Amino acid sequence: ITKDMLPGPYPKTPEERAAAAKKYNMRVEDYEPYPDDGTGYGDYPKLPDRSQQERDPWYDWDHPDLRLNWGEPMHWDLDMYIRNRVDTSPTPVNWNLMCKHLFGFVAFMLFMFWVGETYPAYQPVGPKQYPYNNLYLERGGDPNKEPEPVVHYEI
Amino acid sequence: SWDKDVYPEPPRRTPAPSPQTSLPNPITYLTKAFDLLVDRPVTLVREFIERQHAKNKYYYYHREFRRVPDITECQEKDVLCMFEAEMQWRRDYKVDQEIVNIIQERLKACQQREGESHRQNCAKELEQFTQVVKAYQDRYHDLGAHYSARKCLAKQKQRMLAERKAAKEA
Amino acid sequence: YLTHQQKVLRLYKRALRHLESWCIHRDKYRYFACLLRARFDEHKNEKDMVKATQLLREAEEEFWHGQHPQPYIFPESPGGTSYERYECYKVPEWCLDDWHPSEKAMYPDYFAKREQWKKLRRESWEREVKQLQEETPVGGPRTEALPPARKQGDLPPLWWHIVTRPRERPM
Amino acid sequence: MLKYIIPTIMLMPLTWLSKNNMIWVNSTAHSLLISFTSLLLMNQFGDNSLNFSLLFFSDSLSTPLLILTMWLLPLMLMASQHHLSKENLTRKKLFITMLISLQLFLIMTFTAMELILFYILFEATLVPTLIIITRWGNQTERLNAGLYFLFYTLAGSLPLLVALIYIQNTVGSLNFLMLQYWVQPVHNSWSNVFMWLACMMAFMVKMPLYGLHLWLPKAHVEAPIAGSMVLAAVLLKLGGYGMLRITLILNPMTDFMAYPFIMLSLWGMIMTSSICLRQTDLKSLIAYSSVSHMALVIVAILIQTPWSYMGATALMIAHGLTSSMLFCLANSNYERIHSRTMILARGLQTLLPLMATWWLLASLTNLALPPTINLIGELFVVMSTFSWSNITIILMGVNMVITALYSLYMLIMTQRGKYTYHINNISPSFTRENALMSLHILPLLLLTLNPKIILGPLY
Amino acid sequence: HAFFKAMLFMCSGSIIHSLNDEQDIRKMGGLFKAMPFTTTALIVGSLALTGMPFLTGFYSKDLIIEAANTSYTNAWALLMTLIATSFTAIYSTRIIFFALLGQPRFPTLVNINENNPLLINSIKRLLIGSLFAGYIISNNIPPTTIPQMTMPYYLKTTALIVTILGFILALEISNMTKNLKYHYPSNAFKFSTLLGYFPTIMHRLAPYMNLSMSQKSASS
Amino acid sequence: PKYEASRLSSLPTTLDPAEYDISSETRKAQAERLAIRSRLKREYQLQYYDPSRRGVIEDPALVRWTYARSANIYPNFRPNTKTSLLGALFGIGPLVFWYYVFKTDRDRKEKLIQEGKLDRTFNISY
Amino acid sequence: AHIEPRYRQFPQLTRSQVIQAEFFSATMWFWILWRFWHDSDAVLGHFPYPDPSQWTDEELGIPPDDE
Amino acid sequence: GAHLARRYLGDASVEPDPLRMPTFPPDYGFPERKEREMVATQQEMNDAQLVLQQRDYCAHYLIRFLKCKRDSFPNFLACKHERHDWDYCEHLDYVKRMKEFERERRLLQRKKRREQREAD
Amino acid sequence: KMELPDYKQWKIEGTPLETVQEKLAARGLRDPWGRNEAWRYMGGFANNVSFVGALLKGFKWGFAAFVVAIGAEYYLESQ
Amino acid sequence: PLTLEGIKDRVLYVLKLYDKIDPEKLSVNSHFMKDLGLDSLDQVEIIMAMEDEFGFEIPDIDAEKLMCPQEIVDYIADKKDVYE
Amino acid sequence: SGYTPEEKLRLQQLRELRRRWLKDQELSPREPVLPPNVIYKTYRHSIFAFTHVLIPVWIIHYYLKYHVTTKPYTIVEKKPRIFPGDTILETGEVIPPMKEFPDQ
Ligand SMILES: CCCCCCCCCCCCO[C@@H]1O[C@H](CO)[C@@H](O[C@H]2O[C@H](CO)[C@@H](O)[C@H](O)[C@H]2O)[C@H](O)[C@H]1O
Ligand SMILES: CCCCCCCCCCCCO[C@@H]1O[C@H](CO)[C@@H](O[C@H]2O[C@H](CO)[C@@H](O)[C@H](O)[C@H]2O)[C@H](O)[C@H]1O
Ligand SMILES: CCCCCCCCCCCCO[C@@H]1O[C@H](CO)[C@@H](O[C@H]2O[C@H](CO)[C@@H](O)[C@H](O)[C@H]2O)[C@H](O)[C@H]1O
Ligand SMILES: CCCCCCCCCCCCO[C@@H]1O[C@H](CO)[C@@H](O[C@H]2O[C@H](CO)[C@@H](O)[C@H](O)[C@H]2O)[C@H](O)[C@H]1O
Ligand SMILES: CCCCCCCCCCCCO[C@@H]1O[C@H](CO)[C@@H](O[C@H]2O[C@H](CO)[C@@H](O)[C@H](O)[C@H]2O)[C@H](O)[C@H]1O
Ligand SMILES: *C(=O)CCCCCCCCCCCCC
Repeated sequence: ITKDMLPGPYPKTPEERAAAAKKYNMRVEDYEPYPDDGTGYGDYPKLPDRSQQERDPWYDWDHPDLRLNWGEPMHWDLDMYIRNRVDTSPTPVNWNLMCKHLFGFVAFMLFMFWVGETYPAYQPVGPKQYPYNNLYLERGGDPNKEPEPVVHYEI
Repeated sequence: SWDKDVYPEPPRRTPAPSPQTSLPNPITYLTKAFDLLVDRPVTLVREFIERQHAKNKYYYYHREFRRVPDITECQEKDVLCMFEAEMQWRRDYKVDQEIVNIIQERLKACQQREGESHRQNCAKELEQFTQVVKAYQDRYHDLGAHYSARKCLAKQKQRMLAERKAAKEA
Repeated sequence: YLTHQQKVLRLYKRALRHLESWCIHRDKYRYFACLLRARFDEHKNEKDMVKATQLLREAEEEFWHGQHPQPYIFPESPGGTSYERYECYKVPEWCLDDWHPSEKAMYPDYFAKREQWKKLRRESWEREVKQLQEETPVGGPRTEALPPARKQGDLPPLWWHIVTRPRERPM
Repeated sequence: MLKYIIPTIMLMPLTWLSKNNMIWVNSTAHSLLISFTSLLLMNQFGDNSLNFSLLFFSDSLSTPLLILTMWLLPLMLMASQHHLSKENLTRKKLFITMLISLQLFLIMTFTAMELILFYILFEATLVPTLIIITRWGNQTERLNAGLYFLFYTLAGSLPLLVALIYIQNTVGSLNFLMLQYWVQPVHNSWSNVFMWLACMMAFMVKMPLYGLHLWLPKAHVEAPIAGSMVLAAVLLKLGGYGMLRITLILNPMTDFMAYPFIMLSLWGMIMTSSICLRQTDLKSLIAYSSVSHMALVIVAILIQTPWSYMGATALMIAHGLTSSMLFCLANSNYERIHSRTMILARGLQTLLPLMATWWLLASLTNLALPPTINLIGELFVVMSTFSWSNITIILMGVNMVITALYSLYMLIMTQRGKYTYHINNISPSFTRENALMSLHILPLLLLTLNPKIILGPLY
Repeated sequence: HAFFKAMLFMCSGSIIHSLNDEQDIRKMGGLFKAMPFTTTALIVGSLALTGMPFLTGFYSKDLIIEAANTSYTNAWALLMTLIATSFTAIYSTRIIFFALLGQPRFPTLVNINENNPLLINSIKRLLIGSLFAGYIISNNIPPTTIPQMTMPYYLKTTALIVTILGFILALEISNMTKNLKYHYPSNAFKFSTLLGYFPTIMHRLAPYMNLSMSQKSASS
Repeated sequence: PKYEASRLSSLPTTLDPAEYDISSETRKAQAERLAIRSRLKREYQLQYYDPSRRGVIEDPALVRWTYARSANIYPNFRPNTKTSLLGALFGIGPLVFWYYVFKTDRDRKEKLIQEGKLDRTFNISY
Repeated sequence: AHIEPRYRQFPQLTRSQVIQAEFFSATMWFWILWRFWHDSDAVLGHFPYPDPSQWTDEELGIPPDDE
Repeated sequence: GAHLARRYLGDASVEPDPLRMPTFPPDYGFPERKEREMVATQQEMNDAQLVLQQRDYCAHYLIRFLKCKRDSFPNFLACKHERHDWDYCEHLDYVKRMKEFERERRLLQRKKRREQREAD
Repeated sequence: KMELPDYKQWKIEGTPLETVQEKLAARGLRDPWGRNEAWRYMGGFANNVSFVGALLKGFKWGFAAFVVAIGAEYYLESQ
Repeated sequence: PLTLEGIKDRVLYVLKLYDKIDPEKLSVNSHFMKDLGLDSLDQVEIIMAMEDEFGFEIPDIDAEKLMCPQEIVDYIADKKDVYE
Repeated sequence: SGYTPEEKLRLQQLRELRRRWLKDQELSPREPVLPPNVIYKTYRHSIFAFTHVLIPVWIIHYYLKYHVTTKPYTIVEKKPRIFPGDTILETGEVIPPMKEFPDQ
């Protein structure tokens, strides 16, 4: 690899754009660099922000696991778009609708748990009764002191 | 083997077998098989090993450290005295760590031994643990990684000053 | 890059598979597979291509609305439960060249035959390259298609990694 | 320490007077013997350190660092002798001489009694290390890596020299045993703030602290394998060892001066852990992993608790074996495909089964699987930082999640999936490479049976 | 739960192996007589799971439901638990109906075979456990609480009643799939099928945001 | 109900309005795209199938990618309003945020300890 | 093998698998019936549930309105 | 359930508060009320190592059952009669708690009915 | 090697595939793949139990053993 | 364990159960369009029936080229490493 | 849609080679060339129990008896439950029975 075949600065003139496209093995009509802010993209092509999962799995790829061909320009975020990471595939339900139903379901359940906490179910019974002043000694009470007696009567 | 005063154990009360079934107890026979197949051969091997040990009796000793003047008696910057006082303080620090460890072991043994009645029946051990942890915290807590006798003494004097102040105004 | 006919036939196959995912039962699927074939048949002879494209465009929108959110996938197809399952057992043939001589000695006959395949590959390479040179336009190849062997005694160019590829169930 | 310094020096005539074809055999055999004798430094006492003379002493902090240092020299020789095969004889012996000289400076650095003696040997390590990187690295970027490495170090180290000389004038001694007794508290003033910074910044750069770490990913990606091993395993720990000693004389000012560096470290470890998830160079990923691990050590040293100092010691030793092992693993791939790109060669478990096992074990130690000493060290720091402030558990816990993701991402990318079709030169693992990996992992895991020897003085 | 849940997976492994790694219940069916022993284990396991009286699952599930009904507890949580108990009968019916009953829907080359002794014996031991293990364990463990055995009839039998209704409701749903009517999916059907969209959103958004920050900000 | 594409859920090809407007200009563009791919495929295959090749077929595309993701960034960086704000907000902002979270928490805890109101009854490990 | 595959036909079965399956299906139903004959209380209710509205005011200690 | 509708939907001023009951004196309308008798001593439940929640006014039956279980091993189908006795004692204990709820409910209703007398 | 059963035996008559052919006949359509599904409705696949029959597998012998087991229990408790 | 003749037998078996094909005029070399008079929608259904028969998918790019029974046999034999 | 004549020929030629290659993967009869009732079911189970149960339990029991249980609190057991009417083996003490129950 020679320096002329390595990424360079943002292309300013149409001849540079035609030269950059050639270096990246692209049509000059398909080649578009990242916007020339000060972020450091240079002339590296901006390719569609699509996961490698979206590529045709029946094509005879040079790298079948990545679904990449040798010599094709790699997406800047290729390592984020491998099939083990971010998928951008179309979904049967619209993204916005999907968020409404998931959030709505969660919000409803959280509300109803507050309601059920404010209005608990219980049985029509009085408290459980324990002997020996509510088991004062067994629960660890100080032997040397004296609890106020807890008395339970028959009914 | 170990001092029972240091590591106390209440007297053990085992109930006697009082069966109310006509079926044989599978554990009893298994217990007998274990003593025959496992305990007896193991005891013979150990008894042979103890015979060899009895032929070659030799002794080791618990090192005894004489007391030396502590940091309070050391003149400022006198490294020769500070060094011996500092080494003694470091040894005592290690010993106090193990004293707390003994008390915690007593507390943990009591909790397991007393079962479901442990809350009422381990009050004495929980008290002793509470008091020793308080004393250990007073001596050694908050000194930092670069602790020393000098810093420990500074901590104590601050505590004595606060206790004097509270006592006086009271 | 797909013609109109290719798009219409791919939609038909895809719609039948999602239809079968909904129906489940074979008799029920047969009933609706025939009703679906009737809809494609109702416009088979449409000639005004603008009209036909609109029909295909609308049919894809109808398919998207009615697709199964969890269609049946053949186990070894992409996205199936056995897809790529045996890739960890596929070992390339060149690994055998690095076997210790005592490992090769265990299969004398296999490795004699392997040596003949490598001889065939070596003797054939230069002719393969030459054929590709003289059959490729000046600018370069414009498609990925490869030619067959022309002369007798020649092998189809670039055959080794297709012929000697790992078996689908290599162990 | 003369029983270690002198035999280390003798390795130089040994290498130069060896038969031409026995330089690796002789130097490796006898450096292993020196490592064996290093275990005699385990004679440590509960109260006193092992004080040999007016120049050298060894305590529970420097002992594990010494044994790691003397263990690494033979491993480095084994790791280097393949990519140096075509080098001419005299230039091989020079390479081995630089490695021996680095070991000599390091064992004297970790046992120097006097802080100025420590400074000089602390600084002498730059020369052989810089020479190793710039003379025997493969790429053009090694010259720039040498400069960044050199001037980042000297930018902080020269202020340290002034501070140390100032301290000796004021206190009268830089002997560490003397300073334990004559230390005085540091009062709040702008003079002491800059005294504090001069005393700590040189060590922060070597750790490296987040924000002063840019030299490190350069130095690794350019260094030869032996340079990477000692850089990761030992040279980073000069900074940790430096702070563990010098913080004695900076109290109580460290109470608040630590805040900016704890923040940089607590946030830095998450930033550098996240960075590992998107690295394309395998050596650069391992380098960034070191920055994240050493961020814990900086936090542990700065909060100054018995638990944090024990965790810091265990972490430094554990990271030394793990990180050096990872560089050796990455280098073994590099010797076949001659590229550091992580995604280039994949599915290597299919082609190199036993090597994939070393990859798994190095990954599990890197993510601190219990009860590895990697986990013991990290857990002790987590326990002590929680007492410092409960909220640190959020940052420490998040970093544990990220560390697992990049540790296993590196494992999955290179070992699993499908092999690259056109890479057909993946020859079977050599006995030398397998022995190199076992001499990392086996002592690392054996230390789990007796962790106390790598927990430092606060044990 | 360890007994009958382990058995259920092994039964599904038995079917999956017989159908050449097919795991979709839409491609099964008609296995009730072709795989009699796997069928028997699958029915026993399904009944144990749904709390059929005196199978292994009954000795924990029914006490749990009774305890929850008579406890001082969140009322909404109690209803969610009871409804999920009805759903347990629905999805259990779904497996039995589509896997075992009806006509075969698998490929034409029949390779069904469950006659390996390792398969039979391993399932057999767990089948015996799924019948008797719960009874044997409940009758040997010491009591550690005071079980609540007094309650109105409708709190005692709630678990059985809502389970039975789940079976009746499940059967009607399943048999409706055989009618020659083509239905369009509701939003509830897609929400259930796609797991409430939690994996679709979280497993895309969280990795994307974290991985974008890692390169754009932290690194670059 | 039309498909609403998102960043993480692309528009299906079958629903793309442009997938059916295949004019002579677009067909020409597709042919040119296939020509490049075929040219690269042939270059790769002539090395991949070469019986005498042992090693790695270096891919300039992969070299350009790893180079672009590191070495080429600073030379093309310009300090302007955008990069300064992101630098300040993301680099400095979190450090200040965490300093106040921890400083505030520690100041509160210290005040409680100095008044004996923080419970440290059994706290002797630190 | 001992069981040969068939094309578009019901699979070959062995006696052992059919009998073993039937025996364990019968054991399940014997066990349920046997258990329900002795332990129907575990399903239907161990103890009677009283009707609180039918307790007298005497036994509950409820004084008359004029007290 | 029924009681829950009355409190949560009906008038909550005449329904027992399960967390604050009892609110009337135990001798209100109950001349000379006897005390509950405890058959098992504190030391007996301590040696039996009963779970604290099990140390109630039925503990003597639980202790008798526990002893039988140990003495009848390996016959785990014995002590059914002892188990029933403990279960039955617990049932009566529960019915007593049900009466306490009903007693409080009727007293609260009487109070409101009486507080209408004092303002009608 | 493998003998495929004669293909002429696969007929849709007597199966629910015949019902579908009649429903499609009303509309003028035909199902040409019907015979390819017939095997699923013939032979040992012809009759399968209902869901209740599946749950009641083994009930006949379980009930028989139950009556004998409890009949014996009454006989013993009689003596 | 497939064989070349076993594949052919089953491919022809499926076609003999298709109502649009005269089972007597069917040979391994019959062209679905030129010899049997079918159309491209019939071709799609035949391919779908083969996938069900052998339990695996034939992608549309490959499927559209299989125009006679023998080509289907050759395609299936290739994917399944059948050499006899 | 159908193979072009040139595609047909290439597939035919590759098909011949692939089938020859697969046939060449078959092992010959001599490969690999390797360098140089009820009672027997009791034996394996007998030797297995000896080397995997008896020997390990000899080692553990020796280890526990003569090293672990010779140190304080290494093995701690919950004390046995004592019910009314029990007899203590250590002392011979007899725990009194509980009071007389009311009838229920
Ligand atoms: C036993 C289970 C107990 C818990 C049950 C929980 C159920 C609670 C469900 C809450 C989720 C409801 O979420 C709601 O769904 C409907 C249906 O599309 C959406 O409805 C909206 O979107 C659709 C489709 O785009 C359009 O017709 C229109 O824009 C509008 O109707 C709402 O925008 C959304 O807020
Ligand atoms: C009065 C003070 C004088 C002090 C002098 C003390 C040292 C005198 C050493 C004299 C011998 C030097 O030996 C001379 O150099 C080297 C090292 O041995 C030898 O040759 C060397 O070849 C290779 C290295 O290249 C090695 O195998 C080995 O070092 C040696 O064999 C020469 O063949 C010998 O002629
Ligand atoms: C981890 C293994 C490391 C392997 C290291 C290999 C090198 C070994 C170096 C051995 C050095 C031995 O050095 C010598 O040993 C003898 C024992 O015979 C000691 O002999 C002495 O030991 C003690 C000294 O308090 C006394 O009992 C007595 O004065 C005498 O026995 C000497 O004090 C010591 O000078
Ligand atoms: C990564 C970057 C790290 C940067 C860390 C910055 C830490 C800043 C520490 C601030 C504390 C400095 O030290 C502080 O300085 C002030 C002067 O301003 C000193 O103030 C001193 O002089 C003033 C006169 O103005 C007197 O009123 C005061 O009595 C006296 O203490 C204090 O004695 C000292 O408390
Ligand atoms: C303490 C007792 C414990 C429980 C003991 C229970 C013992 C029960 C033993 C049952 C043995 C039954 O054995 C099996 O019964 C079924 C009854 O359908 C028979 O099956 C019979 O009917 C089915 C259809 O309904 C068909 O398979 C066929 O018509 C016929 O075989 C089997 O041919 C026979 O092998
Ligand atoms: C009577 O004995 C109490 C039994 C408990 C019945 C549970 C009622 C469930 C109602 C749904 C909760 C909604 C949140 C307020």
